[PDB]
This record gives sequence, C-alpha cells and structure tokens, in this order.
Amino acid sequence: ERTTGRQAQISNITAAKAVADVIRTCLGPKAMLKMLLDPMGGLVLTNDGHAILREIDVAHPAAKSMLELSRTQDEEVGDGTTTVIILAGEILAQCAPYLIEKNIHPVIIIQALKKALTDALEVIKQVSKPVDVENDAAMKKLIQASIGTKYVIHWSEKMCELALDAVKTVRKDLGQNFEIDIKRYVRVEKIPGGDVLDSRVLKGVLLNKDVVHPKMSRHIENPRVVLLDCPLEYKKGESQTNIEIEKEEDWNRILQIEEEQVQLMCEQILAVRPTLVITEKGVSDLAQHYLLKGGCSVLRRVKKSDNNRIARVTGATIVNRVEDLKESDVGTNCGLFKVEMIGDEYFSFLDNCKACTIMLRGGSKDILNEIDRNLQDAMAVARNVMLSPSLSPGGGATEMAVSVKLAEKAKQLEGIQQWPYQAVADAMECIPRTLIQNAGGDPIRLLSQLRAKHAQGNFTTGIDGDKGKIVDMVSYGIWEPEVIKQQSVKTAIESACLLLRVDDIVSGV
Amino acid sequence: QNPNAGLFKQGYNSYSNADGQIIKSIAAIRELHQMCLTSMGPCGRNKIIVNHLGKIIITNDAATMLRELDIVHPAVKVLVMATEQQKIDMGDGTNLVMILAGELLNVSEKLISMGLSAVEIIQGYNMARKFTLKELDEMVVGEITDKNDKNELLKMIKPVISSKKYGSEDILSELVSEAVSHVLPVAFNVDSIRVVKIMGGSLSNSTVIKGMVFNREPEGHVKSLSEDKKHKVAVFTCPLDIANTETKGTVLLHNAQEMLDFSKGEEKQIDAMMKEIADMGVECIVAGAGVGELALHYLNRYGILVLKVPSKFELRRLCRVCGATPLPRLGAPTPEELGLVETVKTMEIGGDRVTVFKQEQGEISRTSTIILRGATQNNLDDIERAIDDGVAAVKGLMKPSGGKLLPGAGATEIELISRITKYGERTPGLLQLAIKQFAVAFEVVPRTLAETAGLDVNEVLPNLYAAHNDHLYKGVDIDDEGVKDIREENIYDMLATKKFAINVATEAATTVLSIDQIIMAKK
Amino acid sequence: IVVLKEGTDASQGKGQIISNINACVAVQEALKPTLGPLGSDILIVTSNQKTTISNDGATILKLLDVVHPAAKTLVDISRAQDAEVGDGTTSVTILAGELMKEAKPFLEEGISSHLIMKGYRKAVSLAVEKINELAVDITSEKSSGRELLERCARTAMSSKLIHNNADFFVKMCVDAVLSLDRNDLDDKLIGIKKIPGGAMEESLFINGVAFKKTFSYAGFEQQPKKFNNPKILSLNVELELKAEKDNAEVRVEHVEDYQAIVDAEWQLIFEKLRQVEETGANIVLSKLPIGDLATQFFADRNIFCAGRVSADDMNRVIQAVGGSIQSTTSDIKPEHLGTCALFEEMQIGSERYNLFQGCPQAKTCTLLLRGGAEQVIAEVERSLHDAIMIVKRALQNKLIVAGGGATEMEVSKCLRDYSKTIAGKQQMIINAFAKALEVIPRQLCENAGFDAIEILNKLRLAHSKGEKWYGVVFETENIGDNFAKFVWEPALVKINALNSATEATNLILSVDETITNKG
Ligand SMILES: Nc1ncnc2c1ncn2[C@@H]1O[C@H](COP(=O)(O)OP(=O)(O)O)[C@@H](O)[C@H]1O
Ligand SMILES: Nc1ncnc2c1ncn2[C@@H]1O[C@H](COP(=O)(O)OP(=O)(O)O)[C@@H](O)[C@H]1O
Ligand SMILES: Nc1ncnc2c1ncn2[C@@H]1O[C@H](COP(=O)(O)OP(=O)(O)O)[C@@H](O)[C@H]1O
Ligand code: BEF
Ligand code: BEF
Ligand code: BEF
Ligand SMILES: [Mg+2]
Ligand SMILES: [Mg+2]
Ligand SMILES: [Mg+2]
Repeated sequence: ERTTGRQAQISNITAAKAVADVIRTCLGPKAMLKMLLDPMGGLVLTNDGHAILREIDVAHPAAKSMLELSRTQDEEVGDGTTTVIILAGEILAQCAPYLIEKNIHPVIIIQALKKALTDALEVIKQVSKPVDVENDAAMKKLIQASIGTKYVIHWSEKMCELALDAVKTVRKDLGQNFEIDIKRYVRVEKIPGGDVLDSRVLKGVLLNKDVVHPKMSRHIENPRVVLLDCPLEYKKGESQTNIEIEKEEDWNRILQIEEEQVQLMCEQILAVRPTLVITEKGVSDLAQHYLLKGGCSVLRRVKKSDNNRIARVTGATIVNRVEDLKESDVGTNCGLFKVEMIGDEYFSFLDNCKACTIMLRGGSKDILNEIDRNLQDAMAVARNVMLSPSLSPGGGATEMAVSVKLAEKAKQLEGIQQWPYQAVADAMECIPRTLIQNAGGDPIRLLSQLRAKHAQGNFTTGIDGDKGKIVDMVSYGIWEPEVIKQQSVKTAIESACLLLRVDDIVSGV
Repeated sequence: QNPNAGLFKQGYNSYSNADGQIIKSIAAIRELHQMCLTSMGPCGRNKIIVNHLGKIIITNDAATMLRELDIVHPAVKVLVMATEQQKIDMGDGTNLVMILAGELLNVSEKLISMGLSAVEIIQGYNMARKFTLKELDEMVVGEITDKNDKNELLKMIKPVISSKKYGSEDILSELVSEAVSHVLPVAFNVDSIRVVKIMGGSLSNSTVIKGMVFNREPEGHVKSLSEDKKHKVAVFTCPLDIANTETKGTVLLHNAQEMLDFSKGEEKQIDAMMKEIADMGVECIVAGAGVGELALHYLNRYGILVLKVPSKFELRRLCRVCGATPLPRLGAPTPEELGLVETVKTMEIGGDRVTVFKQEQGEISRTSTIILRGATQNNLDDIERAIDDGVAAVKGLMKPSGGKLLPGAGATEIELISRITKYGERTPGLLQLAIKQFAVAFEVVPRTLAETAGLDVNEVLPNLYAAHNDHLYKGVDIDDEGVKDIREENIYDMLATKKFAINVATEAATTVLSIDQIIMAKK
Repeated sequence: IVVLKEGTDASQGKGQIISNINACVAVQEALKPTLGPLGSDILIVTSNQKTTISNDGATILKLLDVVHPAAKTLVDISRAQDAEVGDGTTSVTILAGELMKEAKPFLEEGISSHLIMKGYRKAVSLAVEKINELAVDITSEKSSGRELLERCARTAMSSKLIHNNADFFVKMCVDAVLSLDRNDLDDKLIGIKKIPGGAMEESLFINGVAFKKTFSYAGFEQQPKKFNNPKILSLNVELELKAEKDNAEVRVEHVEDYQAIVDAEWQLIFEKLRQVEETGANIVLSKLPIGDLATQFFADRNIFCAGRVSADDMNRVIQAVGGSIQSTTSDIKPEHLGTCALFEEMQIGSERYNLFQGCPQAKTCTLLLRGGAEQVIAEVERSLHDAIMIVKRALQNKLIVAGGGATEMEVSKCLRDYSKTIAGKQQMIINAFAKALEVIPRQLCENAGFDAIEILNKLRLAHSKGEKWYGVVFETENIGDNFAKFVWEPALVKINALNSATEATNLILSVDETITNKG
C-alpha cells in the first residue's frame, strides 16, 4: 500500500541500483550478449543496452524511471546507452550513505548534485578535442571506435564505410544547421545470406515489388520516373452517385465510360513521356495495357516512406491528380532500373550507377538484426560528430577526469554541501572500473594507477579493453562523440535528482 | 519457452554469491540493524514485540527483541547468534554486538565495491580487531579497587541500568547494589538474587529483603511466627506422612484386631514422627514435598509453621537464607542440619497474602530478594531484565580483575576510531583499506547516542572528534551544547564487557563474509 | 528472492507512537462516562454470553478483552489500582489516557519523546509530593474514629447502583472492616454471600458467620435448627461408615471372621462418632462428609450438623465462634471447640441458610446480599468491595484529601505555578500535565450536566486564589469546599493513581516500533 520514510528512499535506490546490475556486464569491449525472450515470440540476441532493457518489464517505479533513462539517451546520441544506466545508478547508490547515514536532507543533496553536474560538464568540454567532420579518415577511425564491443567488429572497417557512405549521402546542410535524417532517408534492407562484405550502400532504393505486366521493361537505361499518390483505376463519386437505367443500349454506354477514364489517366501520365511509373496505390489491368504500349514499366503499391525516398534519388516530385501532372515532375538523375531476382524473390533497383538504401547481408535473418542495430550505433555517432565536431577521451578517460577535478573541488568546498558533491566524483569512477573488471584486471590496482596518472600526467588516459592495462587514449585512440559524454552525465544526475525527491510511494489510480 | 539446467536434487533455492548475494544479505541485516540502532543508549526507545503465541513484550534490550522475533534470513540468524553469546556469556553489551557486527558489514560493502577480496576484507578486519583489543587493555582509565564496598558497586551498576531503564537509573542500581551486598561475604553467584514483583503503586515502593517471599500459605493454623530473634527451621525432600513402598503397598487385614487397631494405630505413629522433631526446637518446617493430613494436624498443635515449597530451585536458595539444610528422610534433624530465621510471617502485598523469610541482622543470608512494585506488568518485566543486566556485569567484575574500565558515552569509541586507523595507514598493502573501515565502523556507538538524543549528529560528531585530538573523557551529551564529559558523571562501560562484545561482533560479521553461497529447502 | 520474518506485520515511525496514543484514548473515552456522582453505567455482554452491569472501571476494562498492546496497558494500571488501593480504578485510566492525549501536540510539532517523558516525570514527582503535603492526617481533629470510615466509605459508594441506599450500606460497610482484627485487615475474612431475590438493601449483616447449607443428607429435619450458646465443633475430616475415601484389603478364612470384621467396622465408626458426642457439642461441622448414618445419629440426640462445608467457610467459622479445626476425634480438647450467641437455619430468599449470628468474640463476619437480579447483587458485591477496601486503607492511613475534583484541581495549581519558574520545553510539558489533571473535574461535570466550562473555570480562580479544597458542589451546581462538604478519599488513591497512570503514559511514549507476530 504505502511506504513513507527512508523505507521509500531505500527501495528506490536499491531498485535503481539493481537496474544497473543487469547490463553492467554489457559495457566494455568484451561485453556479453544478453539473449532476451520477447512475449510475441522471437528473440533478441543483442548486447546493445537499450535494446535489452526494452525487452524487460519492471515493477518498482524507480526501476521504471531508471529503465526509461536508457531510452531518452538512445534518442539524443545513438551510443552511450549502457553507460548512462550504470552511471545513473552509481550516482543514487553513492548518495545512499550521506542520504540517510549522514542524515542530509534530499533538498541539500540535490542542491549539490545539480551544482556538481555543471562543474563536471565543464571538465568534459575541457578535455574534449575538436575534429574534421569532413576528413574521411578521421570520421572512419571515429565511427570505428563505437563499433567495437559489438558482433559487427569482425568487419569494423567495412562498417564505418557503409556508415559514412550513408551519413553524408542523406545529409543536406541548409543555412539561412546541417540536418541528417538517417531515419526517413536511409531505409535499411536486411537480406538473408551471402557474406557480410557482400553488402553495399546503394545510392537509390530497393523494392522487391516486380513489374505490373509480363512483357514490360525489366530495366530502362535512363528511366523517366513518375511518382504518384492516386491509384490507377476507375474512380467513383464522393456523393450519392446512383445511376438509373431503362434506356436499353445505355448499359454498354456507361460500362464503356470506365475504360474511357482509365484511358485519359494513362494519357496524362504517358504525356510527359515516362518509362517508369511508380504509384503508391493500385493499377487497373486496363491502365497497365495503355501504359504498356504507352512505353513504360509500372510498379503498384509502394509505401509512402519507400516512395518519398525514391523522389529524392530520381528528383521526380510525387503528384496526385494527373490533369495537373507537370513536366517538371521529371525522372532525371536516376541510373538504371535493374530487377535482380534474389533467390526466388524479385527485386528492383534505382541506383544511379539525397537518400541511400543500406543493404546488409550476413548469415541469417537473426544475425542481421544484430548488424542493423550495431550499424545504427555507428551511423548515429557519425551524425553526432557531423553536428558537434568535438570528441572525448574514450576508454573511460573522460569519466575519470571529471572524477578528479570534482573530487579535488569537493574536498576544497567545506560544508555539509560537500558530501553529495564528493559522491558525484566517487560515482563517475565506476565506468573505468566496470571496464577494467569486464577486462579481467584488478580494479583497485589499475584504477589507483589510472587515477593517479590522471591526477597529473594527462587526462586522455583510459583503460584498454582486451588488454586490461591503463593506456593513454591519444596513443591507440578511442575517442567518442563529446555529445555522448554530455547526455550520459546530464540525465544520469537528473535521474538521481528526481528519485531523491521521493520520500513516499503510493498505490491506486 | 525458457529452458532450465543442471537440476537433479529436489526444489531448493541456491543463492550463489557470484550473484551479488553478499549484498542481498547485507540488506536483510541492514533491516534488523535499524531496529537495534534506536534501542541502544539512554535515549533508546522500546519496541513492543507480540509473541507467536500472543504475549506482549516491551524491551530496550537487543538480544531479547531478536529472541522474540521470527527471524529467517540465514545471514541474519548469524548475527542474532552473536546477540546470544553476549546475553549468555556476559548478560550485558548485547545491543552493541549488533550495531557493530552490522555496521561492520555495512562499511564492508564499500570495500567489496572497489574490488577487495572477501578473504582480504576478512583478514584486514581480524588484523584490525586483535589490534583493537590491545588498545582497550590500555585505553582503560580507572579500575574499581575491587572494593566490592557497597557504594563502589553503585558506581558500576548505575551506568548499566541507565540506557535500559533511564529515569530510575539510581533508584534501581541502588536497589540492587543493596541486594548483592547482603550476600557478598568478607574474604559470586548470580542466582542468589531472586527477584519478585507485584502490581501496585509505583517503583518508589520497591524493596530489598534478606530472604525470598513466597506466595502460598503456611498450611497449618500456624499463620505466622514470633518477633523474638532466632527460629529453628527444618527443610525436607521427603513428604510429611507415613512413607510408602515403591512396589505396591496395600494395607492387609486378617483379623478385626488388626483393623480396629490399625485405625488409631497409624494415628499416633504420625504423631510420633511429628512429635520427636518438634521437640528438637524446630518450629518452622518448609515442605518441598507433600504434606499428609494427620501430619499437619498434630504439628498444628505444636505451633509448627509449615510452608509447602515444591520449587526445588526455590527451596535450595531458601536454605541459603536461614542456614538450614535439606533433609532427605524424616526424623533425625541434627541440631546441625537446622537453620535460623529472624522473620517468617505473612504480609499482604498489593492486596494478596504472601509468606516471608527474612532476617534483620543475626544469621546473615546468602540469597536476597528484590521486591519490585509497579502498575504496568509489561514495564515491570523489562525492569527485571535490567536487574539481571546489572547483576550479570557485577558477577563479571570478579576474580580475574574485572574492575578495569574505560569511558562510556562512546568517548572510548571516538578515541578507538583514530587509534584503529593509526594502525590503518600504518600497515602496508591493500589491507590498509579494510583496517581503516573497521575503524569507521566504531562511529555507530557515538552517532546513534546523539541521533537518539535529538542532537544534530553532523554537529556532535565533528565536535566530539576535534575534542579528542589527557582528555579522552569527552563523550556524547545525552541531554544542550556540543558534547559532555564522562568524568562529569562517573559513567563508563567496563572493559570485560565492551571488549568481549567487539570480539563476538567481529566473528559474526566475519563468518557472514566467509559464506560465498547459500542453499535453503522448503520448510 | 529471500525474506526476514514470514509475513508478520510490524509498524514503525512517528505515526506508530501516535497510533498507540489514540488507541489508548479509545479504551479511555469508554470509561469517561462512568465517572462522578451522576455517572453513567455500562452493560457488557461478553462473547461468553454472561451479561454484566457495573461501574468498577476495572471490571469494565476487564470485560472489554482489548488486544492492542499500547491500549492494553490501560487495562493493567486499572487492575493494579483495584489492588494497592481498591478504588479510583475508573479514574486511573481517564488520567493515564488524558496525558497521552496532551502529548500529541509535542510529538506532532516534532519534539523528542524522551523530552516529553522527562517533563511528565518531574510533573508527577511534584504533584505526588503535593498530595502528601495536603494529606490531612487526623484522629480526633473533629473527625472521630467512625466518622472517618463512614464519611469516606460514603462518598466512594456514591455514583454506584448502591447509592440511594447509602446509609444502610456504609453503616454495613464500616461494621465489616471492623469485624476483623484492626491489626491485620484481611478481606478474605469478610466473606460475602449472595442470595437470589429480595430488595437491593434487604441484605443482612451477620455478626458471626453465615454459610450455604451443604447439608445434603437424610435424617436431617431432626436436629434442632436453633441454639443460643451451642458448643461448635470445627472438625476437619470425615464421618462416614465405609469412609468417604481410602481403603485396604481384608482377607479372612473364617466365617466368624467375616461377621467379626463387620461388627468391627461399625464399632470403628460409632466410637469416633460418640467421640464427637463426648465433646458435648450442639453443632458439628466438617469440611468433609457426614454420612446418612452419622447425621442420623446426632439427629437422634438433638445434635445438629452439616457435612462438606466450604473450605474458605470453616476458616471464617473458626474466627467466629473461636473454635479450632481438628483432624481426628481422639485428642479433642475443649479449648478447641467454639460457641456463638445464636444459631438458626433460615429460609432466606427460598434457600435454607445455616448461620451463627451474634459472636462478640469474632474476628470474621459474613454478609448476605440481596437483589432482584443476579446482575444487581453482583454489582453490589463489587460496589461494596470498592468501599470496604477504602475503609480498610483509611485505618492504616488516617491521611485524607477532598476529591470531587479539588485534590486534582489543586495539584494542577502548584504544578502550573511551578512551570513558570522553568520556562521552555519542560515548561509546556509540566504545564500540560497540570491541565491534563483537569479531566477529572471536567468530565465529572459533563457526566452530570453541570456547565463543564464555567464550573471548571470558576473553580480555577478561587482554588488557585486560595481555597485548597474547592471542588464541586454536587448539590447546588457550583464550586465549594469539598473538605467542608466532607467529600473525603484517602490520599493513598491519588498518589498511587498519578504514579501508576503516568507509568502507562511514558511506557507508550517510549515505544517507536510495534512488531506484531502472526501465528
Ligand atoms: N576499444 C575499447 N577499449 C577500451 N574502452 C572502450 C573500448 N571501446 C568502448 N570503450 C569504452 O566503453 C564505453 C563504451 O562501451 P559500449 O559497450 O559500447 O557501451 P555503450 O552501449 O554505452 O556504447 C565507453 O566508455 C568507451 O569509452
Ligand atoms: N549515562 C549515559 N550517558 C551516555 N552513554 C551511556 C550512558 N549510560 C550507558 N551509555 C551507553 O550505553 C551504550 C550501550 O547501550 P545499551 O543500551 O546500554 O546496550 P548494551 O549495554 O546492551 O550494549 C554504551 O556505549 C554506553 O556508552
Ligand atoms: N460525592 C461526590 N461529590 C463530588 N465528587 C465525588 C463524589 N463522590 C465521588 N466523587 C469523585 O468522583 C470520582 C470517582 O468516580 P467513580 O465513579 O466513583 O469511579 P472511581 O471512584 O472508581 O474512580 C473522583 O473524582 C471522586 O473524588
Ligand atoms: F553498446 Be552501445 F549501445 F553502443
Ligand atoms: F541492552 Be543491554 F544489555 F544494556
Ligand atoms: F468505580 Be470506582 F471503583 F469507584
Ligand atoms: Mg557504443
Ligand atoms: Mg547496558
Ligand atoms: Mg469510587
């Protein structure tokens, strides 16, 4: 029913702490795969944090708040998902003692944490170095960084390629910020089989819809594309259109009219001399015929999302009513119209030998979803940099810097206001630690050394994954988008600050 | 859908520590810790525990609460065990074993977090413990001169009674130090201080008699004896009547003579047995065994005050009041076996009649009784729990130099923090961590005393700290301004107690860390 | 997945302490009406099915079952009050509760309980001494020996079903506290008897002793049923042929032996039997049987008897005719027997009652009670024990205080005045207890109808402004000198009351976590 007092507080903290506990063995280069079972049927074999926590229903309110943190974070940057959860926990946990043990009110611990966040954020931008968003080589060895710790690493280079080759493709600066809608303009397409490398980033689209009529062009050299909303069949009246006939030879009259309007429609289209007509709706058998000899291949039923991406790699602006069909609505700038038959399943291409279609190949419909998600992380950190050319010391280095500059300051602040501040510092340290642990090396040992080396000797010094020894980032490098280090710490400290505002929990609508 | 593997036993529950079990347990302990953390100190509170058979209980003491509860968590039962050691093997300090054993495991996870091994934290804790017993042997300020002088006793029992029953802290300890002296010779047994209680008035009427009081009545018309010194008394294991034969034993009669004569025959045979003893001067015979009909009848004539006391544990502690000796058979009451009683009358206490057995000087007693008066039966019980707490601590100051003593009010504890840490950053290696933690642990005794006193702990704690670094008397001002001084009130926890505790808490807390897997079964 | 208690409720927190208070308040408000001269009364029909009606607050709080730990202490302190004193039981709880009530403000505002506990602690100490300080000891200070026991058994017998027949019972009450040795006042001697029927005052005070009529044997109806100075034989055992119990085996091989052993049995009895006759007695009583033949015998020679007398009766029988129990018939000497002034076998309330009335040498009386219902006789016996027990503790302590709210109201004064000199936390707490005492005067007025507010407030002026015995004129609703009006109660009540009441109050304020186990 009800639970006021530290009772509340505790269960919240423990709850939140437990959330972390699950995916903590998923943060690191040697991170394991949490094969989860969804209710609907299938499975999820991913190790990408947010993709795990999504597939786990929780009860305790805090555990629900803690769980959605991984989502809002997966919405800002594509990466840094697992990290925010672990941090968001350790913060609450590291407050636990001064929260009750040292009887500090939640207002005070909040007043400090909100303060320690800003200072902490400084130390992030302080250690961050900028980068050439255009230097293909830098972007690659940047995207590569956030491809490690995932099944997609055995082709790491191959991945950053398909990543950049797609981030830049749908990009479109615009200024009067840079707009990169990976979502609506980079439709992926996972096709079972082949090899990983056998996957490319076609600059166009790929529909499996075949051709409306047999004897129709399998591939127009340079096709003239015409995209339209409206269907291709005899329309009807949006009023009480009811016909009364007693005039004998009138049946034939009307029944004919239908053929007649389908004709007109074919005309208006055929007019601008098209070779490829792709409509979102249907295609009357009649209309097929008049578009056959009219000289063009037809494609019926294609999703809006599928269509509007075509209209960016054909230029062919989509148009509804045909009696208004302009000639500006061309089909210029569009290579071939291949129709490769991929294992008993016909496809259609529209490459040009603004929106690309990443076509992945692996070894199962299952294995592909691993790739797709892994790729998304790549293609997202690429976008981040595109809109914030700043990077942060990976290997948990940044995380340790903030640990010290804060630890130092806290110790030199004096007042009850110090303890909560001190905790944010002590908290931060958990990431290089989770890393060192999931590496196998001795946490107490490596950290003391990493922390010390940090205290003076440079701040771009994190821990090396497969190794387990402290290395300098600059050295073997593994910087990550500075944006990630923003959110991870922004919302984590917020989460903590929210849950700490709770002193009572109640049940009933 | 989900499979399940490696199972062939029966339906148990195995909590592998590699599943963050050590902490699951710290939790369970953490919960019962908060219950004891507010019962310690004079500023402690009580809890009303309601029996699994339905009986009310209210007690400040810790080993008692835990006893009356239905604990179930294996890692918790372990610390409840240590609270037993303390109550049995010391009677006092039961509360401090909990608070530390728990607090040890609390500041213990901080270490486990870093990466410190289980075995490493254990070792460091023991290393810090043995080191902690050393200082206590020398942190010791005064030591009672083993004087055992009644007034010297009140200096010891008073701090034990406060923080259990704070308020009548003196009216109590005085009331017991007076019961103990009456039995302590001139160049100890806890049993020699039987305690009685009865509803009526308040504690201000509580008393101390040089002998026990009994409920039942004198049996014969012999109501209550005289008020002139000395009364010859005879105790009996045997019942007052014609003995019988363990193998059957039926009266047979072949001829009417046998009968007519057997009748009055046994009649006077009883008189015979009675007579002869009444003769040896006796006038009060306490019957641990039954008492025949004719038997008491004759004795009634000889003004022999009787007193059925079947309680073989009462009868024995009774003889040690008068001086008499329990006599297995009946008939040969040697003038040596007999004892002397100054008073053996019947007083009404609280409305009901009870028989007494004291002495006003002559014939000293080795078993006194503390008659506690009260109104609430409940409370009145927690008092008899305090009377035991003190007595237990006195029987402990005996023979092997138990007088030793260090500052109470946690003053000792604060010193112990620094002193254990001294050893902390002094020992090389990573053990230095655990040893330092073991020290922090000792901050519960002070902090809670302040916390329970409504004092802002964040103020009393640093205050009491800087006030400790000649003067390691500064403790927690139970009642004000900053801290206060131990010496300012002649209050301190003797060594024997607080030391044995730290050792039991360190065992408890350590065994809990040695378990790196648990298995249960359906009940 | 693990647990620590197996589904067994247990609450804690600051509310926990407040729950308990309010809990007690209930059990408290329950008795508030049964207070004062014009006090309401209760009718409890326990799950037992036994229906009772009374005012002994103890008796009510005993029939309420009550299981709440906290609120259950009010049941305890009420029982003790009916022990160490015998009266005031109703009030010990009204106060005990009321204090806990006045502790709420602090506990709520956010004050330590250990401080409220201290505050009340002094408050009692001071208040207790103040009573001792007013405990008007007398002896012939215009009070007389009887007028103290009367004047005190009276006021205390007020507010009980036995009221409008006061005089009758107070004269009866005192007479029975005196019946026993004033050197050792033992209630167990005033043994009471209840008789179905009759007026609630057609009750009889036997001077000697009265008891049932266990006389369950043939051959009765002979034996005079009345003697003046009979020779009472307070015998203890048997008087049956074959014996009522115990035996052995008789084995004989001779026909004559058979008839022989028989003639022996008989003579064996008859002898012991004449042995009694020999004592020259008129009344033969025994805590054991008196067989058909036995009682038949005495019947022949005009000797009266009764077998199987109540154990606690023979002891009052001794104390009346001054006999002395005898187990055998052999060494029966004459200082052993006893004699009264008059013996008769009544037919009171359709029930024959053997009674040895008139005994100027007794140390134990007996009194039969009457009533139109087994509930009223029952309430009398309890309304009278509350009086007898107060007369008794008024011999042993000729120290008295005028209640009717006065003592209570005054002890407030000095306590409220004192708090001025303290200032601060202890001020409010000790000043609270002062106001908390006003409950007895307060309630006493509401129960009867008097203007609780004005009569109280008007009392505070005059009482604090002098008159240390101003209380409430039960008559003309107005304040007045209750000492002058003769509303006396031994100080032994109030002193025990405030001691024992507060005890409860801090016992509760001390508990922060109540763990009820289930099972
Ligand atoms: N190559 C590596 N070596 C050491 N640390 C790495 C390496 N790769 C990722 N990191 C660090 O681990 C974290 C990224 O791990 P990851 O498992 O990808 O979690 P997320 O889902 O948040 O990306 C960051 O702190 C990053 O600095
Ligand atoms: N008068 C007091 N003032 C300050 N501390 C006291 C006082 N009396 C006893 N204490 C403290 O009581 C503490 C022990 O708590 P207690 O409730 O007595 O449990 P136990 O004695 O069973 O461990 C000791 O640390 C002692 O310092
Ligand atoms: N004659 C009276 N006039 C005014 N007050 C009285 C009188 N008789 C008894 N009282 C008061 O009434 C209260 C006693 O209430 P009662 O109903 O008798 O219960 P109890 O005596 O068991 O508390 C006390 O304050 C007592 O002083
Ligand atoms: F592992 Be993260 F989501 F890239
Ligand atoms: F509670 Be302890 F034994 F004083
Ligand atoms: F009800 Be009380 F005992 F006069
Ligand atoms: Mg990543
Ligand atoms: Mg103690
Ligand atoms: Mg009364």
